Amino acid sequence: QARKLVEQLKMEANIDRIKVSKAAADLMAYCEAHAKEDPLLTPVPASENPFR
Amino acid sequence: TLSAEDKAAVERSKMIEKQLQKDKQVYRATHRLLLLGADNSGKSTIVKQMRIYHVVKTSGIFETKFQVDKVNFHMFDVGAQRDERRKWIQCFNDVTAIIFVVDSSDYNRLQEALNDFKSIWNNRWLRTISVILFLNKQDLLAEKVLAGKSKIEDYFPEFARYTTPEDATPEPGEDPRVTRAKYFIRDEFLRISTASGDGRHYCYPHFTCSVDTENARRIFNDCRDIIQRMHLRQYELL
Amino acid sequence: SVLPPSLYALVFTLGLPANLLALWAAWLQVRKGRELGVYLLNLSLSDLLLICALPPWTDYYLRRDVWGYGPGACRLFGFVFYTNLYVGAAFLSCVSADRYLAVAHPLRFPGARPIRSAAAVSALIWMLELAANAPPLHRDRYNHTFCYESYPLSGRGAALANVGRVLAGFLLPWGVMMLCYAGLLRALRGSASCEQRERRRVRRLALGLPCVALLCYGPYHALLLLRSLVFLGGCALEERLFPAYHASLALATLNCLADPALYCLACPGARGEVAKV
Amino acid sequence: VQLVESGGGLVQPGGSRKLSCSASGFAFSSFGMHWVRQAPEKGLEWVAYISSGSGTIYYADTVKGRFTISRDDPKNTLFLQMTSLRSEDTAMYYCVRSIYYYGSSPFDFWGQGTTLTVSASADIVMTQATSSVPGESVSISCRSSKSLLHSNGNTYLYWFLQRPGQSPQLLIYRMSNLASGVPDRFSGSGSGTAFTLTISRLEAEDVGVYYCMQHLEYPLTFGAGTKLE
Amino acid sequence: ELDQLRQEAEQLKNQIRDARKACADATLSQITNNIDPVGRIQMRTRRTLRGHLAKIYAMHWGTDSRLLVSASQDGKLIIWDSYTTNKVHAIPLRSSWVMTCAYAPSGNYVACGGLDNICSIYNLKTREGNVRVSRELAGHTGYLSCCRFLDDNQIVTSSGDTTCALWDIETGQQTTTFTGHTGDVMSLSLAPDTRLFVSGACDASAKLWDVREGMCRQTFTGHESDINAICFFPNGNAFATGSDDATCRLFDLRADQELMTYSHDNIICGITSVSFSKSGRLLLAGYDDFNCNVWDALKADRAGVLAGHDNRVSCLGVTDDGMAVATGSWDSFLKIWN
Repeated sequence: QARKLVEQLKMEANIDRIKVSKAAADLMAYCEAHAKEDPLLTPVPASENPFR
Repeated sequence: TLSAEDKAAVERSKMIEKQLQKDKQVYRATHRLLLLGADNSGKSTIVKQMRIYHVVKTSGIFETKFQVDKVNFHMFDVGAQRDERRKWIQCFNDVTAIIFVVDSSDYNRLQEALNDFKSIWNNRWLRTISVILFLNKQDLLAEKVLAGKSKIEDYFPEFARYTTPEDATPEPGEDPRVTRAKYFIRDEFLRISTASGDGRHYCYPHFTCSVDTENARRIFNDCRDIIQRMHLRQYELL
Repeated sequence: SVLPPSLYALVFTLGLPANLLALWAAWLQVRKGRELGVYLLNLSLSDLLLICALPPWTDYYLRRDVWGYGPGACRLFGFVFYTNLYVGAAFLSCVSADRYLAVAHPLRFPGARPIRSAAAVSALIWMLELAANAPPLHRDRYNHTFCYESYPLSGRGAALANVGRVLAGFLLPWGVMMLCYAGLLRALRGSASCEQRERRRVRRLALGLPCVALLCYGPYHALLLLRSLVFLGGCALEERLFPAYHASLALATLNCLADPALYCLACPGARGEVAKV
Repeated sequence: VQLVESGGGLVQPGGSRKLSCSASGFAFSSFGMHWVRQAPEKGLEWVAYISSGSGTIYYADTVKGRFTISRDDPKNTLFLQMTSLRSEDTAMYYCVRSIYYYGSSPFDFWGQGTTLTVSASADIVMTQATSSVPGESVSISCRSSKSLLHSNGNTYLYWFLQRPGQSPQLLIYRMSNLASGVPDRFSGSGSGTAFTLTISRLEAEDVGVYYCMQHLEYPLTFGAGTKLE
Repeated sequence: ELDQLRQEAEQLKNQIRDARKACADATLSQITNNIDPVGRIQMRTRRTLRGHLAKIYAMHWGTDSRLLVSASQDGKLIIWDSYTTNKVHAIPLRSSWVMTCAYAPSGNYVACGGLDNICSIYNLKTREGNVRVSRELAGHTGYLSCCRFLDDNQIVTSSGDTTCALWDIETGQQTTTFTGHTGDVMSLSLAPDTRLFVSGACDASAKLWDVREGMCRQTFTGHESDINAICFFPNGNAFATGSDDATCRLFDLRADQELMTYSHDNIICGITSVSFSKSGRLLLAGYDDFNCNVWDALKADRAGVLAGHDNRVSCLGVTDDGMAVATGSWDSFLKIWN
């Protein structure tokens, strides 16, 4: 059990981690780019929503 | 307004609702029970006896049907689940009662049984759920006490100062020592029950054996009492 | 002649808001599928009908008993008043029976979507009470033209309406409540669960609501039954027994304000709904 | 799935006869059913419709009082009772199955049919092209008196391909959806009033008569249809 | 040696923590504070879906954004037409203790599972008019807590025993098994490309799995108690977890850390369902306190509340076009929001 956990941790540790600032920029870009296609952010006028 | 195909779809939905209403009639008339206990505890014998008297390799739950006085009961015991219980126990917070079958003739794993019953009683989702505990293997307990090979005072030192309650009622009539021991075990369970009961749910003790054929009647009476207290709460009577 | 209008002014001002709140509590109770909800709804409805029919009676009294509002449009007000007077007791009986069946036999009641059968029984009560009050909807000395009254009684061939109303509008529902709550207490006896602190509370509740109902609907039917039974000196008896009978209705109207208190303020959930209002 | 119907024979005028439709291989009770007839030398004509659970029964204006339709769910059979059989009733009565929910395909299956012989308003009229039209492409077209587009967004236009042999089989429902089993060559088009059915590659099995149908409102008018040879 | 292996594991965990700390230079909130807040969000109930007998544990939106499958403890799957509130199907189950359900991306099948340890798959589009069980998948030792369709033939299930499994539907045998957890596995979420998926377990750890390789690529240990719900950001590079410690958490696969925690002092109940919006700006989380909350994923402030349920919210799901949000609770009512 210990050997398998050690091998799994070794395999997981051998990955490349980017700066968290790049991730922050990526989430900002995704959220801001798709602003219009989000009826929860911007309430669509009551002529296109099927639940009006 | 809406097209004829929409009329037919609405009629289909109404037929589905009619089926759901019949299913509701079947569902409301049945009381669900959750069976619990350890491996040594004879819950398997109890469920086998109930199945015989009244009414798949890695399956995770076993379902049992029995009916007393034209009242339907489903009793469920889990087969393949792990030792962890804190997650799948949340599915059983609307059952009528929890049947906790316990071995009282062990004297060694009995503290573990008290810990398990304490965990069940104090569970945040198992509140307002009355627990029916079956103090199983009474004849083994009487035989073991009369033999005298093993004592209880060593496992529970509080037995030394313990005395038989004035309400003890041994119906057949036997040695008072076995009665004192069995009522001591029952009183430990009832102390755990009454420590934090708060009046939301009750605990129904029973000295029974897996061979007994009156277990279904005991479950029916306890469930009737539970439903009566629930109805008194619901109908704004208390 | 100040008393019955004064009490009426109080019954309106307090019951009508409280009866609207009880109406909302009963509807939010029945929104979850409570059988008692429809009976409570209908009892509150009858209370609102009494409350809305009272304002004509206030002026009627204040007119020293001669109607001033209507030439002949008083049959409607007498009809609503008396029909509500009977329907309230009928639905009190229904609530008591529902509680009795819920407590005595918890494993066999309700049996199939109780809202449907309960609404059927409620509509049947409404229809039967209206059709029994239908045959119910002069002046003698000076400014005495009471609406629909018979001093003295029309005759033994027609005075039996009061006897029929006394037996089949008070005695039967009240006896049903008697038996039902007595059975409820008798069924509560074996409960291993509830201590004395709950049995005695249920004893106050189930032997205190019928007492209020009797206190509110006893004098009126007592006077009516006495009058009709004797009529089956009549002049002097009518002279003496008039001014107390006409003030017994002031006590009868107190039931439409007492019922919300004993059926909404008693239940904690209805108090929570009131705090939501 | 299959639909077998029988009870067709020569009937004297003024008599009464009962057509039965025995169904097997599908959930009968969840399917509403229709009767669709065609005269020996004419196109299809809708007769009657009974809904699932018998809660909705319709008849055509020409058969309003003469015929009655009833179903036997325990027996898994459908009956059509005929009264006052005139001479204009000699037709090929078909037994049609249809279900209605979001995304369902009504009229998807047809029975074999029965042959009946008798001895001697403001509805959407659907008009077809001339009834005379391998490896090529054909563009059978149709026109509607009233717009078939609904405020929902579904235009209830149906396409039926009847071989010179067996009964019609559904090709396209709601002018754009290919039925189950139909090859991808078939496609439907339109704009609300005029609609066109296109086959991108004719084969030997594509020969037959193309019938259209509307389902916006009862009665279910069909139209003459077009023939491909 | 066992002691040497344990020492090496501890040293490697310390090295991983040090690398994670080094890779973190500025917190997500500190960088995102310079963006205008979304403000208050006004969402209201448009439809209410009555018909379920008992408490509802599961719910999954259709890919057409109009059909909806719901699973309740009474033992039924109901397919609702969300626009008209009609019932399309009523699927009775062999096991009443069903507590997961999925709707196939094609729309031809629905899956469900629960305490029966079996993942049953139903064929919605048959030649007959009824819905019938396609196949029943056996092999899990614990209860099945979540199931998700990759396609019409591949499904991924998580179970009570510490193991996730990838299944072939044509052949009932498990194509691949995923082991490595140490507690009950509760939730699961497939990637937009359906190549990776995460599992949240009772070990307070979330693992990013490889569907084809069959090995755990990454592990995330930030919570203080068991994880109840998990779902990907629509970007596909991040996911959010809701736990019993009353806090939501946003992890990032590429950073392999924790970005934000969505917690409030007043909330003490644990989250039971998590789902994002299409832009990922709204993180909608169900809670045990009878009400669902709406969080801003970029500022970690509670923008709105969906409070209309008479008991705790168990399931939550946002439609593919983002036009609505469905919410199911233990009061046996589904509510469509907008």
